[PDB]
Amino acid sequence: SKVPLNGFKELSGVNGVCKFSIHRDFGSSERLPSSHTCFNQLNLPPYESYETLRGSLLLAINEGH
Amino acid sequence: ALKRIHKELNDLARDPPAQCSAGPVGDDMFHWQATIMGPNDSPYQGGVFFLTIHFPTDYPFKPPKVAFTTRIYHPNINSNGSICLDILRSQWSPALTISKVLLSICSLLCDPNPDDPLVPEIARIYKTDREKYNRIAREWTQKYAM
Amino acid sequence: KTTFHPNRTSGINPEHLSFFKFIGMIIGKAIRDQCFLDCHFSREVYKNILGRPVSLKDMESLDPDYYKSLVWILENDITDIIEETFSVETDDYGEHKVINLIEGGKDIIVTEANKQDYVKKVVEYKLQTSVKEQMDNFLVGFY
Amino acid sequence: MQIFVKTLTGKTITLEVEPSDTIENVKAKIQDKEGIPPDQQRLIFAGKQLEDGRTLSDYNIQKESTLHLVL
Amino acid sequence: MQIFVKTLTGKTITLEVEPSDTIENVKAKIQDKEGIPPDQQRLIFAGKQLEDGRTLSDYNIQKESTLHLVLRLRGG
Repeated sequence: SKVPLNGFKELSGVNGVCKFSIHRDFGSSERLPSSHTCFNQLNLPPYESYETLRGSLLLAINEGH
Repeated sequence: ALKRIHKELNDLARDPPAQCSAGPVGDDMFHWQATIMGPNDSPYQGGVFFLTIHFPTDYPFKPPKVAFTTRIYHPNINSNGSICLDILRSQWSPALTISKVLLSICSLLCDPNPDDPLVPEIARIYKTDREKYNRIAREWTQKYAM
Repeated sequence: KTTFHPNRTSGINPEHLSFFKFIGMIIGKAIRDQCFLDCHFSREVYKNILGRPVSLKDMESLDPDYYKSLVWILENDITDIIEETFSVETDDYGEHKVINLIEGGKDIIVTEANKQDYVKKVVEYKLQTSVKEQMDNFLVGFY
Repeated sequence: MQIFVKTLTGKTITLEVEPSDTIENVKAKIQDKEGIPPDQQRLIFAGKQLEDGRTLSDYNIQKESTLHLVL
Repeated sequence: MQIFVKTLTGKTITLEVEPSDTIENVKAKIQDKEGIPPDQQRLIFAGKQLEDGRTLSDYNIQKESTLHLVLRLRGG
């Protein structure tokens, strides 16, 4: 939950510096967005509506904890 | 910790359960190079892939770092060579050994895991476009496995 | 990377105790001044400044995976897999050194009959003894 | 440990102190040994004046450290 | 020949030195890259502090040698 000292340009992963990356996912739109913390990777489905995307992201982040 | 690494090297050179050949390089026991043969009944068959392993100084208390030096076409393997593997990330235990992780890598190559992909494009291609996945994997193996 | 813990090798600079005390007073002033600091400290520092004893739970924050291996050694099995002894090997700026957790720690071999004390000594040395003087200066500066 | 205090022309005196001891305690010990009040004592180490509110470890003062007393 | 200088956790840098040059030359060459003045840089090797007057030959320095860099804690 801590941003890098310098900022988001200092994002680091297992292999070293790695900036936040968002990758399209063609799976079923009902699929909850997935993430890989080892590379700050976020696989996101192309939600048609902003409300649906917000709900899915909220569900993902809340279920993470 | 060097004794554990020596034991693992002796075991690998004695009876390596996995279809692979790995050993230290540059006179350093903490840096290793490994070769994984292409499993049969798969487009990777007939191809050998090269991997680089870095052993943490706290081994076996810390998982080894594994990267795919050889370019491969796999949903769960990054193009740059990064890998996703639970046993090396959160499930690592001191009881685990280099041979065990090599066997796990060989299996993952045998059965991909589209459910947790590092490249959604390849995952979708494999799931719904098996012919394209097989063809592209064969081409990549021919180009960068031999 | 965001959070830091005091460095064992701070002894290279003779003035490190005074600088730790200065860090303590500046942190105290920041708390008084209500100026938030993006810096973070390992759980050991917070527990010690609050006076609570430090245990493997603090070790979890510093070395999550390594703490997992330690707890697995202690409880999840009977270990007896590594020939580690009651000593710690370190590389201080190219100089290889060995520090004995207990008297004669180098020779005594770690076993299931002495793992419970081995892990306790390891964590105590890592968190408290290795930083005793520096953390005491930090605490007196803060208070 | 012990430290030594030397004047410009006088002899050298020995004071048993600890890192937590403040320079005020050092001046008090100097007064007890010689009678000079703290206000009349100026302490220098490594060419730097020593303040009352700080301690020995602050200025990197260790065992057998030599200080200069100026009145 | 070439030598390597590394910080506690930062990157590593390479200098082009020779045995005869004093540690002053090494500190100056470090300065051109990072900018730390020589008076502030503390250079260590094999766990023993170095000195400006001596040189690489005095410290039996050789090829592909790694030194450790620290920033001075001025006392006052």
